[PDB]
Amino acid sequence: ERLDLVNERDEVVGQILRTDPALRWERVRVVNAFLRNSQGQLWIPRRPNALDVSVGGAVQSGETYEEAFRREAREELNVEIDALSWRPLASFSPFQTTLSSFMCVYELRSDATPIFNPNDISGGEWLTPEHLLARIAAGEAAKGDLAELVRRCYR
Repeated sequence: ERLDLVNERDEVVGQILRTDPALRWERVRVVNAFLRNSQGQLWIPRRPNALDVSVGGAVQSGETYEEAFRREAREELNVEIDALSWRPLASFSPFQTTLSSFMCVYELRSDATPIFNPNDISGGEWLTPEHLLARIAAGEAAKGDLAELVRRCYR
């Protein structure tokens, strides 16, 4: 429930409670990841009726980006990142883009559909970035940074 506070250089300068009313997302770190198969499709869950990244969540105080990634992947998708191929896709700053927080975006490789945790995900589907962006453009519900992450990370 506690998060690290970071400056413009993504350097830790303090801590804050996740539920603190003074919380500012541009002052904290999150992780986001996309699961992509050999068909070039991304597994997009519905989180729960809005489209979202395959795996995503805030980095806990004292935690590194990779550790947060491993944690969210297992709690949301029941996936062990160490059991699959993955890599840092990109890193972004909230002041250099229109993304909400400082973040590291990863890409997980797998052709298997995840045995996701139903508590936060109602279902998911393999979608091409083109079709996904089209739905967002149409007005279908989606996390605020999903479209930008897809565009910045994939062409």
